Amino acid sequence: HLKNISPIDGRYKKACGELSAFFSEHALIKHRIIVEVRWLLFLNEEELFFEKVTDHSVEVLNQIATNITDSDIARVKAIEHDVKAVEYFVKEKLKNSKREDLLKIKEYVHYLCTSEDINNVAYATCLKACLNDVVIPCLEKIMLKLKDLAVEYSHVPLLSRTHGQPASSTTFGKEMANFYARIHHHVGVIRRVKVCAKFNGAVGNFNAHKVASKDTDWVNTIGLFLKKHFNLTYSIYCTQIQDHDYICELCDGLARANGTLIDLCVDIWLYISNNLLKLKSSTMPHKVNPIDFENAEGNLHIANAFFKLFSSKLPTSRLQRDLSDSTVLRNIGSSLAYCLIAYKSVLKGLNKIDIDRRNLEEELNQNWSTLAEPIQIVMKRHNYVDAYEELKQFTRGKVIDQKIMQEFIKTKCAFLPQDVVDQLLELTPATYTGYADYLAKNVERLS
Amino acid sequence: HLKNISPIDGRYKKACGELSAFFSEHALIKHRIIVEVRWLLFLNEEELFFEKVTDHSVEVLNQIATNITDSDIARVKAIENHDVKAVEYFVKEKLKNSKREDLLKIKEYVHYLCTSEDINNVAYATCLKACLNDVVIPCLEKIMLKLKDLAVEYSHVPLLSRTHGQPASSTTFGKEMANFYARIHHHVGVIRRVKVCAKFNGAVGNFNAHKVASKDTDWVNTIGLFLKKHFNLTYSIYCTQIQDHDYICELCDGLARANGTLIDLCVDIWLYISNNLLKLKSTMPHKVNPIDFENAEGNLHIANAFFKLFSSKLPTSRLQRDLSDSTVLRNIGSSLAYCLIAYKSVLKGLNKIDIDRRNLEEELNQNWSTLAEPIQIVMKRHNYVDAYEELKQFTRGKVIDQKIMQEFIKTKCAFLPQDVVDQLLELTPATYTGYADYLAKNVERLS
Repeated sequence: HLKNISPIDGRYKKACGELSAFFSEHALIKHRIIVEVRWLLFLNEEELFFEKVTDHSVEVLNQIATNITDSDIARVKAIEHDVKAVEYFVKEKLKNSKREDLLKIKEYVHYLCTSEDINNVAYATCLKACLNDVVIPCLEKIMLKLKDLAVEYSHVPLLSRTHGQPASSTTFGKEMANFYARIHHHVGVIRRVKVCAKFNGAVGNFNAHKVASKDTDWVNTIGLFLKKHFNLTYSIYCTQIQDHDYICELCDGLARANGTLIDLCVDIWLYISNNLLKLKSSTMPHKVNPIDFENAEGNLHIANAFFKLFSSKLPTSRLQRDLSDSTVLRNIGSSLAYCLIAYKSVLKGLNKIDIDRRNLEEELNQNWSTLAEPIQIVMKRHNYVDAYEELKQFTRGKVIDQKIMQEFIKTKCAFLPQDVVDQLLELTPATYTGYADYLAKNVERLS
Repeated sequence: HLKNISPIDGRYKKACGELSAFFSEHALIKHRIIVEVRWLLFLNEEELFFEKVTDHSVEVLNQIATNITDSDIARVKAIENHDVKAVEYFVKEKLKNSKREDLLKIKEYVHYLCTSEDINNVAYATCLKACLNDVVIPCLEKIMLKLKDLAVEYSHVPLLSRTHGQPASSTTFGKEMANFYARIHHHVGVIRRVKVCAKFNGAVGNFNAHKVASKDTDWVNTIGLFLKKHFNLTYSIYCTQIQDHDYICELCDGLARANGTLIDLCVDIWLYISNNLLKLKSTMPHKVNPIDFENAEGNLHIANAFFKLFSSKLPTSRLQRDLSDSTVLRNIGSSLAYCLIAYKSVLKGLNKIDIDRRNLEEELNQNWSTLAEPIQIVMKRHNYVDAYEELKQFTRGKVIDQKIMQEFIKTKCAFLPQDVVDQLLELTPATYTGYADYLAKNVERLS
């Protein structure tokens, strides 16, 4: 463990260990056994090449796929050239059953298949289960926290910064709502991607299948196989390999989600740096650093490096295939582990956040110049011309503060109805927040 | 023009020139004028701040947007935040020069409540949407059409597959082109489903100004109406000073995956031509090079450099915004120009393609070893065990040819019913193509 080179299987092992069920040699051997068994179960239920075995013999066949133990995986690696060992393992387990039924049909293990028929279905089921069971729910945990923050702090005023400089006020809940909205959108796009598989023999064309059974409609038959036994979409058109385009789509989608989370990580770092948030060191006893957000920032960038690699190399495979796709594909697990490490750090980070009210309100009260616009807007509503230049002229050579802005209102805007004058004099930076509070508390509803 | 640094505006200007309607300073100024005019038209039809002008005054206002000439653009650049304020002055001046008391009153409402990113993001959205729908996607769809025509025309024409570059079970040229059709069809559909979004929410995304100007207006609904009615755009409610750009990233990711498929196509055709299986209609008079596919390959890689840039930098904008996004966005035009240049070269390339039948047929008849599998599958259908090892033992030390494979059939497979034996002796590499012909000609329906 301590001698492991990859931080995935080294220091971050506990944070990402649940991925081993979907992505690892163990997981891969396991799902290949399942595919070979279900292919044989399917050939039996279709009776393409033999008559159906007894109800008990199917049960014994099915059991090879359902009870997969560490010793079963150990026996496959002992035979290992990758999927041929799996083929050998299934045949052996059918031979050691001593049922004449299964000893006859043993020879139909891997019948018609290329090794990529088995692998692509195994990868597809692993990727689909991983995303739906582990990765997307983790992202959805982040959205939930962002929603709760959006509602809880919907009203809490916060000085905006554009180009780093003070601007019209917002609320902390609103700024968190914007991230909810972005991630809500990315998650929807990702779950609309259909995980696809094929099962078309050596070269994609059912060459072998046509000679073996000339009147079988193999397009409909494989469609059935993939839907019934794996709940997968069938991509009919392929070479020796599945095109991988769906993996590219998913990874593009997760990479956009990750870019939003990088934006979030940096903004929170910035709010914490500005002393507007607090978190619930070797030298300074009260120094508290946003390390969860920093650690996530780095791991999201790494995840995305893998994602950019996938969508750039996966689309190219020379002719009816080159093998370089398969070493790359072996890294989907790593890519999603970096995602998972980062997502867990964002969550740890978000759960430590509290507002610093006194600091939020002090800053707003030191930035009265952000009332420049609503004063100009009101002046223009009552037919004032060159409102900006008037404020500019009045403040020339002055350090704009509350007294200056309110003196501007009293003397330069007195032509306004006095009710309107009084409304402007009631305005403060903290109180000029538009529909920020409305928009933050309704983010889920307004999706 | 010959002094231009970018090949976009230099050597490839004729190939990509129709993009300047959508992407150029001229196009940008033009669309900004349109946004400002329509905002003022919308304010008038809602009567938020003034009572409706005469039917002819609206006509005169709308005409500023409809008749945009080079001299109008010249006038804006002469006036040239500093960018959109010139546009704002341009529209005001045109309303002043109308001498209509109606428009002299309402001209002060030009750009009322707007930030410059309200204007720009709508202008960008309308330009991007129109460009994709009118120029870029139809160019991609032209490539699809040609691939479909190639798939049908050559559906039957046998071609030796290569896996790891080595001979494999036969396919057809039409089938190999159909795989590409299917992939591109898919990419185009994904790209057309991306919704082009815009916002119009003032300084900081929260309608701060709007709320003080008209306290009982629901600005969310109002802007939804504005954007749908005047531009037919989706409204992304949640923003800062900037629109988040997430839809741009989706589009570019979508175009990048299409481009990767085309790179794969470009390389495969280069390889088929290299192998003398296709022909194209300074020293070597009969040397003919696949330059169209080569040129496209390079320009697709460049297009993807920009797209990877967009999807990685556009997601980050510090706090309520940093300005780095705006220089980057100025390059969408360039990115789409490199796309268009490459798509036109792929089209030029595909229209020169013809098969070399004699070469296709001779290669297949030099590769009888690819009949290994159908022989083995027929043996195993009739209960043969270790079919592979039997063929391997028979061919040990021999250079496999037609005589060898057919001698294997005659003497080693004679236990099969004689009808099956003669079916095997009827097989040739060119006639072991599976459902390639049927899959190729039916690609439009099946994919």
